[PDB]
Amino acid sequence: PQPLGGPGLGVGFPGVTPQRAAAAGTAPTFWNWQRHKKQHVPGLLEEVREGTFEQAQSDALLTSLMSTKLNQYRDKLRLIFRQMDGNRNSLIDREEFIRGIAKLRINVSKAQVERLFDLCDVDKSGELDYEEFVNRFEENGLASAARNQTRA
Amino acid sequence: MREIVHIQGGQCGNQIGAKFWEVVSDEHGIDPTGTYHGDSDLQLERINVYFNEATGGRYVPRAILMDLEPGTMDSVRSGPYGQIFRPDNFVFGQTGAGNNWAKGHYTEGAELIDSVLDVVRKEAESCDCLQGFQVCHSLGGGTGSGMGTLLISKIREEYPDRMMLTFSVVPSPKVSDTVVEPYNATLSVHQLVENADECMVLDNEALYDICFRTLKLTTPTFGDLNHLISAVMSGITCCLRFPGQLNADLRKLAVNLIPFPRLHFFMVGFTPLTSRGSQQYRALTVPELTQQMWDAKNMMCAADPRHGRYLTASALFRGRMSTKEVDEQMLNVQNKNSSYFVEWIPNNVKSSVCDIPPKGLKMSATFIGNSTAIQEMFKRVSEQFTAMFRRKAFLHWYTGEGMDEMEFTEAESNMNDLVSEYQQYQDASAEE
Amino acid sequence: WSTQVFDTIQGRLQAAVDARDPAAIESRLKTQYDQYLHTTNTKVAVFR
Amino acid sequence: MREVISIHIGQAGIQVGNACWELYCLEHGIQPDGQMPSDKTIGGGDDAFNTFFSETGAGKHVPRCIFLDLEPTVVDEVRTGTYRQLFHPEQLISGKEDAANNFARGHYTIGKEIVDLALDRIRKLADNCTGLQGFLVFNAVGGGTGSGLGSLLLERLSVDYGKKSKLGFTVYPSPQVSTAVVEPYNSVLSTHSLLEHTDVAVMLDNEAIYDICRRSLDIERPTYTNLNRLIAQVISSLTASLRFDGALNVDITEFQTNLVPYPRIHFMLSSYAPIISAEKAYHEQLSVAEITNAAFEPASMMVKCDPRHGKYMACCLMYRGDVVPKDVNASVATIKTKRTIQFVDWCPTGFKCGINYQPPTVVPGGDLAKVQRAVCMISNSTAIGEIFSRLDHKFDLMYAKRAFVHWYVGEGMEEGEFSEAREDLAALEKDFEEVGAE
Amino acid sequence: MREVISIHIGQAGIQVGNACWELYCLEHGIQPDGQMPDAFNTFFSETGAGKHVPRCIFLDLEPTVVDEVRTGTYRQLFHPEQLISGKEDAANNFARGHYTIGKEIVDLALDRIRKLADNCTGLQGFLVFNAVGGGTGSGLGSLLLERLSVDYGKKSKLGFTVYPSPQVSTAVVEPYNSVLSTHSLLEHTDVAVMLDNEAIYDICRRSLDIERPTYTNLNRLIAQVISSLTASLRFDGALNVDITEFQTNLVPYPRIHFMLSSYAPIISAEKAYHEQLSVAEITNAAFEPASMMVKCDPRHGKYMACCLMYRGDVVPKDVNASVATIKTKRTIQFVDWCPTGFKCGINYQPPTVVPGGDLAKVQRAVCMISNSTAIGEIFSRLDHKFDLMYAKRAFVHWYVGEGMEEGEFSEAREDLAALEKDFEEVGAESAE
Amino acid sequence: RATKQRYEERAEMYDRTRQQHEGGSCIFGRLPPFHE
Ligand SMILES: Nc1nc2c(ncn2[C@@H]2O[C@H](COP(=O)(O)OP(=O)(O)OP(=O)(O)O)[C@@H](O)[C@H]2O)c(=O)[nH]1
Ligand SMILES: Nc1nc2c(ncn2[C@@H]2O[C@H](COP(=O)(O)OP(=O)(O)OP(=O)(O)O)[C@@H](O)[C@H]2O)c(=O)[nH]1
Ligand SMILES: Nc1nc2c(ncn2[C@@H]2O[C@H](COP(=O)(O)OP(=O)(O)O)[C@@H](O)[C@H]2O)c(=O)[nH]1
Ligand SMILES: [Mg+2]
Ligand SMILES: [Mg+2]
Repeated sequence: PQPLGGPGLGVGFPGVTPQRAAAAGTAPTFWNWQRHKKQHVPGLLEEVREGTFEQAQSDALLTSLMSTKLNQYRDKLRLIFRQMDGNRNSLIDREEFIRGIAKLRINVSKAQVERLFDLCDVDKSGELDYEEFVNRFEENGLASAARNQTRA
Repeated sequence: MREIVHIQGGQCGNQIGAKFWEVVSDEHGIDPTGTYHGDSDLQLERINVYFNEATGGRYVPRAILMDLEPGTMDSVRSGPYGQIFRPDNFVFGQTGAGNNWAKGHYTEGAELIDSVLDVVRKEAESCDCLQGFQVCHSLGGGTGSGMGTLLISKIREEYPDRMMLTFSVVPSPKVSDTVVEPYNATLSVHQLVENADECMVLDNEALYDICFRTLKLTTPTFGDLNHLISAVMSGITCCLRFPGQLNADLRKLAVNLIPFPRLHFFMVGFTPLTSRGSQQYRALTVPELTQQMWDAKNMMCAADPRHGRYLTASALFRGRMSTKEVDEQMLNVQNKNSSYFVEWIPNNVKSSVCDIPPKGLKMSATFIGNSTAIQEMFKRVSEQFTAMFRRKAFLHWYTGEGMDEMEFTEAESNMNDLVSEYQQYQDASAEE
Repeated sequence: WSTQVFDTIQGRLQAAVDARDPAAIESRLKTQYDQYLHTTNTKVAVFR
Repeated sequence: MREVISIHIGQAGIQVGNACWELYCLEHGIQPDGQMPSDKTIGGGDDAFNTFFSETGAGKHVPRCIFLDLEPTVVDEVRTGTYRQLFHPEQLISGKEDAANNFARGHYTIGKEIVDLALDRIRKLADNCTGLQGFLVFNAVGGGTGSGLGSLLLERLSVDYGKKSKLGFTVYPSPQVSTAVVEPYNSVLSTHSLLEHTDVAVMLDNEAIYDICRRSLDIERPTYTNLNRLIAQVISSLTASLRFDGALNVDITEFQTNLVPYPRIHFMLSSYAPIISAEKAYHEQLSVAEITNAAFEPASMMVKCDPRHGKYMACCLMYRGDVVPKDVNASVATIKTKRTIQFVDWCPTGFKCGINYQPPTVVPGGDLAKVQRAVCMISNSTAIGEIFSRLDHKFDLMYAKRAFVHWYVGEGMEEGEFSEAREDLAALEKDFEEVGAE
Repeated sequence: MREVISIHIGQAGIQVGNACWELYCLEHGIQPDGQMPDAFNTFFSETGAGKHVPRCIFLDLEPTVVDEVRTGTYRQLFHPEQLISGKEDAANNFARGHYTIGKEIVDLALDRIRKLADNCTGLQGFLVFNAVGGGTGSGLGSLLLERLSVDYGKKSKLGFTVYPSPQVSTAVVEPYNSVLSTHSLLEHTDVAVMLDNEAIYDICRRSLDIERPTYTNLNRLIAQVISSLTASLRFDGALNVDITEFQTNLVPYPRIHFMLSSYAPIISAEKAYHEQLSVAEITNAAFEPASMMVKCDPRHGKYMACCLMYRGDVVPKDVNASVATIKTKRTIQFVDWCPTGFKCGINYQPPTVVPGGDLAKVQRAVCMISNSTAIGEIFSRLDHKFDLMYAKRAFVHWYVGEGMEEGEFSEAREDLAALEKDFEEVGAESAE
Repeated sequence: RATKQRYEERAEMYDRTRQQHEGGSCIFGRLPPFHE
């Protein structure tokens, strides 16, 4: 006999009901509550907006961040090139470059990655080489000095 | 018709007492808004013991809510069943005790205990006849210990003929959550043996062993401990709120458990605690509730009941149940192992039957144990205090608020007198 | 049991083993193994 | 409202605060513009940002910080950086000439004029706050401005704002690698200034952070920007409990009541447990016992002294994110049984645990990866006596020939109180020995 | 939970290690990325881990074979901390792997052992995979085995060492490395299993019609032997053979712990359909000398203890019939002091096939691990190679210069001559 | 309320993602947090 009829709302007995009150619960609601959107690098732009000073600053800051990330070991640039080629060829494709940037975990938009790939592709072969990669990501290359050179 | 006034104190007592108001409001049918929606007429039988009246059928608890930091009353009010408390009872400080007994008892407590007592005197004068004051707090804390025991001293002078239940948590011997816990524990007990009428000792690392091994909970969160505590504090009062065959009020459990005014420390237990997956595997019966009651791994105190003889004991059975089976089982547990019970008290164990079981189960029981084995918990706290006080460690944070070092001397002289008094009655024979 | 059975048979066993000098064992095992390898070299498979 | 004021003195202080407030803007969602975007349907998140940001007008949040320096070349980088709009234009305080590694200029000659403007901005920020909890002072011991102006500022804050706690995060001179010659002179003079004025001190060693970045973030060419980023994780996790609710809240007054036994011993250590890089992380969740063990390892500790020599007088653990109260007790219990770490005989139970509910955040492009659990451990130990006697030897062999003294005595400072700072440091070395002795 | 930690040392250890974990992941359905294929499923896949990490360690002083695993198809299954590399290889020298350059890595290797031992709940044994012809397999293998006996007791050590072929070898100092390594396997390894490359070639050439086999073809069926012997722990069956069942029934004496191996149904894809593969004829083909993984004739010696482990749909009725047909043959000879000479284990899971592998899908298989006195035939040939090379004392200045002394050569040789005497004494019979 | 509920629900989902029998635990391990 249950003279106290009904399961009721709120917590009940230990081993009978969960800790959470039945008034507020019984559903996996807040397991992924973040309270804030992911914050980008302040210099980057989601859209392209080419031909502008803000785009020049975004490209310069992105290349400087990439250079500082890839020039930490003595041979981190070669190691990252090896980890990013993927298809065992010595060249790097668009999807492999995208996957490498995602592995480096910099929150960069797809169009901005494509723009960086286009500036890296000096010979316009549709495919980066080791020379193009290292020339863009030297430790104090001209694309890194473009961060200092804002007035152009 | 007789009412119990609940006081919760500090960060520890607020979250512990919040879960107590989680379970009683559901077990009496109060929804989070404050109205009534249960379909049982026994829920509305004795609501006055823990709920007041309001317009439109609203029932608000007799709770005075206390801490020196306003952070916890943001957390208490935000959850479910947090809107049922009156905001006038949300008396809060600004600075915070910060795990210092001196700040809670002397400086920041005396500036706040005047406004707190006005809330308590409001609730005492409102109801018909006080059964007693129930307090849930901490001993190693700063607000539940420093200013919690300040309220106990103040409210004992104003109401000296009333009961006093203290569900106070104690530091663990294995791992301590605060470095200055032995200072705050030893100062609290000296202020608590003279004032508090009876006391229930809780320990977190006894509850961790309960959660891991009885509830099969691999990663027990901080509030699952409170729900085990909340069921006992609801189970301590089952005879008051509901009819039964034998009724045991707070004073009835006082007279049957403390033989002497200074031996008022209990270790408390909780019987029908099986895992969720074992609800069909465990066959519930009166021998099964009795067997898990006296098991030493079931006790919510860190002290081992097999080390010291049980002075007295009490059982609060709930549910439609046979009075002969308990009465045969209580004789059986006393006569199977007589070495764990003191010889000069016949009938160590008191039994009370409430015929209305809790929600979801048809039989339940709550165990109160007045054992001399609780001196082992007091001796471990004593050993910590003597090791620290000899070299005056962490003492400038206590003498800064006016508590001289002479106050710490009698905090130990009544501490070691407890374990001396608990040792003698254990060693006491029927003759001498 | 020990003295009547186990000590006696272990004495016989250790006496025969100590009589056996090890170089004879390596010579005999080398000859047998070389015979097996010669058969499995010049013959299409060995079957039990 | 629980709310603190962070002062950053000198080049090292203002460069840490550039990275310290960078993480504070990202936890509370404050943009570099200074405006908080509307999120879901909430009336207000006032208790979250009020500890660091004051709501001004409509949707504008300004920090409760003072960036004061005698040189303008390090404060104008903030004024032209990404956060040019966030700060109040007069909270950033510049000077004409720097102290230039001179403790005499920062205390007597040129630091006297600029300290008057500091208290004017402190009094205005103290008036804005309802309940102030404590001043978090960030400075460099080895620099002229940080040691000099920091000594004058903390003396003024003690007289005006009595008994309010002062948590000192001081960059301290390193045993082997250091960037300046007269650092042992500037280190010994400010020690007497911060012995009795600040209440909790956290020693930060630059070579110790170099060792941590080399073996945890696997970078052997770090930058001070990388160094100050995981300094920011230490301070943010330390005051994480004021910002966000948790099971075991630990406030600033909770720190000084548990982490110092005696008034003259308050020099602490620092360690941040899960430090995994962006690429190395993949999907790696670490156990609570693993990160607790990694916190107490001597290699993962942020001041250059070995805890194996000294005795842990007091210790606290700030846990963040999805950590339960049980496994922290299981983690502590095996630390007590681990004999390679030792506690003093007069502190048999010496742990404090603070569990906050907010998982730590990561800056974009930062080296640290997104982790759901973290331990920030600051502990008091007698191993600081190795630190203070290390540059005591450096100062003793320098003062004997009286080299680099004509600069100090020329700028108003007297000859005789070099020995006052040395005898005060001598008494501090004796204090650590007799307290830790069994 | 029952578990075994495996250790793969050297070139041959982790090339088998690539093959064994290829078969291990396919048996349990584990994908190459490590994850076995509504709100909980999102939680279980990204924030938590449904990933299963192997309990193995891949250590070698030469990085080229280690980074092949780091850059291969199984780069995500293994922890990056789990695979251990080095600067310079031991370079076909027991002296370098045991004294000079194996000493620096063996301290790092035991740290990852300690992390794998703490991760498990209950440990049962240790698998060691190495080659006794190479310096890293012999030197670092002996160094790791010597240290594993110190820190860990009551935990068995299983050895699968690829011993050199009598005819063909890929090295010239091959007799020196195996003699010195043999003294370590007698002293520190609980169970060691001989493996001979030339015998695997003959199995691949004849019964599996591969004219041009490589090491990838060899390791695919050596992994079949290793996976079958520990398969009773992973899967259930009618009769189980645990890792402690294996010791207690195949070592009559502590020094004799050398066992052969055999896999019965080595049949290609084309030949499978015409072949009738019942329990009666695979066991007859299990004892076939052409089907043994060690190039030795078992008819030279006599079996002491033999364990027949079965996979697939095998009833216990016909494995007993296969026992009786073997015991009545005059070519298969048992020693007189072991009447009950067989242990039969049945596992219900049929043997999985590697995709692209040479072996076909069969529903019955026998993994025959037998203790025989024909191991002394193997060690006698390897001894005569050692005696000719040590008479001129060639290839000794490499060993003497890198830490070892001259006396270790005669000491390890003297232990092997005892083993030659030990088989001739134990295998002796009592007649009339 | 959202922060505390997130903490409680993540604790509950840790409880449910432990005590899960993979069946191939002889040679595989989930991860140290689930092997605590
Ligand atoms: N950790 C850390 N330390 C720094 C940083 N910047 C400077 N330092 C320390 O500062 C010391 C040099 O003194 P500074 O702080 O630059 O001098 P100052 O405080 O500006 O005093 P003046 O130069 O006279 O104005 C060096 O030894 C560094 O250890 C930083 O960004 N991070
Ligand atoms: N079955 C099998 N045996 C192999 C394989 N690779 C090497 N071996 C054995 O290894 C022996 C050669 O010695 P290694 O194992 O290569 O020596 P190592 O492990 O490189 O040790 P170091 O030379 O000191 O670096 C040969 O005789 C083979 O029997 C393999 O892939 N499969
Ligand atoms: N069982 C239980 N124990 C708690 C709870 N909250 C705090 N504690 C314990 O209380 C001690 C700390 O209390 P504290 O916050 O310092 O109390 P205060 O100083 O009065 O605010 C710790 O040992 C905790 O284990 C709770 O909700 N349940
Ligand atoms: Mg400067
Ligand atoms: Mg090799």
